[PDB]
Amino acid sequence: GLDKYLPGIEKLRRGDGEVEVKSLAGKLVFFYFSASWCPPCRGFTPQLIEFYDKFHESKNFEVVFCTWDEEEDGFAGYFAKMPWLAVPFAQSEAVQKLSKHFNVESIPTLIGVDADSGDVVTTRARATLVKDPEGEQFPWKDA
Repeated sequence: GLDKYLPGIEKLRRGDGEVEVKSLAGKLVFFYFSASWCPPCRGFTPQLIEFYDKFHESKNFEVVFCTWDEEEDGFAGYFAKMPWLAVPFAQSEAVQKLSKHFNVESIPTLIGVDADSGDVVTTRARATLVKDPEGEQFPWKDA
């Protein structure tokens, strides 16, 4: 399932270390495309952090930060402010290929996929989360 979006990446960053991609078995995985240079990312990121802290365990999901920053030296500080996972800066080419696959043209963007099947669940979670902070309509499935 995730093999198609993150081919050959067995580990993702978490805090100061790494977690195995296999540890996402069974979860809904959101790819969060954002960057330190993105103005609207400033006000959206804290709304996603509040939703994640409330529901990542009870609604069984994970968030994987996919950076659009191009300065390697700002990655650590920007990701350190997030509580979830990240594709490492060195694997930025995988992030750019994923951005094209999902037709991401602006950021912030939040795409949810089922880890086991790889099926796309929602492509509009940035828009739907701000109108549903309590996740009453989660996982905001695409038609």
